[PDB]
Amino acid sequence: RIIPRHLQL
Amino acid sequence: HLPKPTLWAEPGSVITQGSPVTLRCQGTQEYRLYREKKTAPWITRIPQELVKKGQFPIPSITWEHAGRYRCYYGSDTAGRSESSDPLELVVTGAYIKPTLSAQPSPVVNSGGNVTLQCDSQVAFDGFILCKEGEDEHPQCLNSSSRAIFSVWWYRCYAYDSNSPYEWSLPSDLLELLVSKKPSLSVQPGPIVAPEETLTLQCGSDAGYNRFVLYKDGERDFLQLAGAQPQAGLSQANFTLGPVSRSYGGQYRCYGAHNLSSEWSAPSDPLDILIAGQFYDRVSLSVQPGENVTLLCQSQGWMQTFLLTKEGAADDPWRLRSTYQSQKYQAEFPMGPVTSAHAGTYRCYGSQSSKPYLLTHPSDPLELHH
Amino acid sequence: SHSMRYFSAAVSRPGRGEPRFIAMGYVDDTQFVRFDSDSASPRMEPRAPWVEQEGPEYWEEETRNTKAHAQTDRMNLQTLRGYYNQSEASSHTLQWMIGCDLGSDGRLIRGYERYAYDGKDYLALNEDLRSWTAADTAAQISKRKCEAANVAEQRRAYLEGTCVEWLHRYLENGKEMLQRADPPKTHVTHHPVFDYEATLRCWALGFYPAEIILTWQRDGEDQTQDVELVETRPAGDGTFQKWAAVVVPSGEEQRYTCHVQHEGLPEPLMLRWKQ
Amino acid sequence: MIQRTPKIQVYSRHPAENGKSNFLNCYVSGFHPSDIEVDLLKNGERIEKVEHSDLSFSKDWSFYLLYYTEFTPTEKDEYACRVNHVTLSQPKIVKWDRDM
Repeated sequence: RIIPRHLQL
Repeated sequence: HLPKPTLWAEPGSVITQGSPVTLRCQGTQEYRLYREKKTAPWITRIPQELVKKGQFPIPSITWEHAGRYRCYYGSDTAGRSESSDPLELVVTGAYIKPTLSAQPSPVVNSGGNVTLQCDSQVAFDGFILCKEGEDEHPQCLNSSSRAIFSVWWYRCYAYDSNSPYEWSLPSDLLELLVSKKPSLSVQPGPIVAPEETLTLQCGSDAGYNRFVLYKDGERDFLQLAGAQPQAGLSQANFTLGPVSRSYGGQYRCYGAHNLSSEWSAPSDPLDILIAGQFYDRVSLSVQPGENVTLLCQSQGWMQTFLLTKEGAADDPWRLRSTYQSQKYQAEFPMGPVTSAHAGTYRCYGSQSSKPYLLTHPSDPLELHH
Repeated sequence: SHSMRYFSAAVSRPGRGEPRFIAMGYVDDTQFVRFDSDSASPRMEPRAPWVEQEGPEYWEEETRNTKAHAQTDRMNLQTLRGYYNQSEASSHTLQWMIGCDLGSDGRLIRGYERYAYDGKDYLALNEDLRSWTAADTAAQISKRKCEAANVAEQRRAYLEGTCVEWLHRYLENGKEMLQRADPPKTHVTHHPVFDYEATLRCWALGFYPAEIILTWQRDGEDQTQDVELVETRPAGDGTFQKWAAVVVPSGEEQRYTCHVQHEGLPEPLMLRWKQ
Repeated sequence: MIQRTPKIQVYSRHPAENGKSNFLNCYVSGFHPSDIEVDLLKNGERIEKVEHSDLSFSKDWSFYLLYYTEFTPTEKDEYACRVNHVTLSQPKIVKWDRDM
């Protein structure tokens, strides 16, 4: 199960 | 049979890929060469006629040949001798060429130390600084993408420790650098407009032939030329192209003889200033056998003001500015304007944070008596 | 001791189309999930048997979130290119690593999220899961964004929650394959370099997991100065292999022993050359 | 921008014995960037039925990969792996050694 949100750099 | 033989390579142990080499062991004739950790099959193909003479020729070197080699001999009574000293046969050309740079300057005088750093774009764990020169073979010494060394021509290699005998492509040749010092001169003056052109006459009375120019704080030479002495002086004209904001600074020049390659002592610092680097202009006015004193003012915060004369220039008058009437000014005492000063004048402004940069020239002040 | 990790990589190719995004998941070597942007239909495709038993809603949400990660990382490539004042014609790589480590008991001991730009650490999440670590002044900007949004709370919630829970679930669905311990099949080989010297090589083949310790000992004394030690390479069938060689003089080769330690071993093994 | 040259290992899956089928493996690890060409060579000729694992990267962000194909060893048949990368100014050819 992957984390839903990616970070915004 | 007792003593260890000598093992060397011709023309050297560091060979470019594809170039021939010739291993050589010398004790009394029955030699046996081997690689240390991995057997080298190319040795067992060398004709016995050559093995008896200690000649192990490599017609064209490849990566399978690089490695650590030793050689022993002697047999049939007290036979085995101790192995020869290890020869690390290296092949170059595996990776990109590094960048060799001298820090902080490639110009040291004598008996000193300089720091030579070897930079790369590939993360290696090994760098070496082989010192070139003349027919005495170059020596070398071992060290994320930077190596630091501290000491005729230097050049550095890079290698990965998983293959320590496969170095990168050789770096570009770097040459490093106490006679009577030369003279530095510039025409018309040290102040120069952006699109203007400048030139630097450099010569001394000690009989040099070739002159070089170095701006303090820059990697390599900026120009190079030649001349002729007969018993006295010589001279070379440097040529700097269209100048810019980056040309201002301190300059020095050196000279050398016809054949020898040891240079002179540093010349005296020549200050090159660039004008027109500020938008706020300046103003040259006059306050009044007349005891006069002209004034140079501006609106922007100028730390120092300069004063120049058309003619007798190469003599700038730099004064500290002062705050007055919500403007920045500097009074330059002329006293009695004789027939000698009697000139057209201009004044500049300057900030201390930008020392070798000036603003536009003031409008010319016709100052006659 | 186990763990679960998710990796990603975004590589820009100017003049050759949109940047490529790849994402993968492992349990402690084992890739079970793969996403490729250059595939025909980009989806979160399985890579292990114990994960195909999940329903279609699982793959649907996995593919949705992974696509969001792809577009977000492409905007990150453009953003970091703005931070570093780089040309629009240069290819750059953005890597990502998240994961949680489970100790012997089964409770979280460590969790992390990391970002790299062009093979260099860019932004890391500290072990306290409440603070960030920036590598350069350009990474400080992304750090200030993470502090402004307080995403460390959502990150810690995933590492302490979903990550550990689904790790347990993956471990139970794949108990026969993941919680196994295959001991290495060992043998020692002999290779002469020339007369009066030889090469003793200690082999360990077909073992799992990947961690292993190979040591050479001269008369019961470690020899870790003159030993070649290749890094553990995969066999290709889910197993791993490794060897360690030392150079010995001819005749003294019976004084050398290979002490091999592995998890799957009932007890540490000691080997000696037999010819 | 950090670049890392690939490190190559050419090995067989099972212990090599002539006649019996096996898998030729070229494990290329620790390189950056990811653009890389890997070929399996038999007697210098390119093997065409070459497969490879899924592209991933190590802990230090350097990528790794495994190439493989079925083969039957012989006393005379020689195998190697040709890897070309941006870091290499010349393609790297690593021969297969049954003892390594």
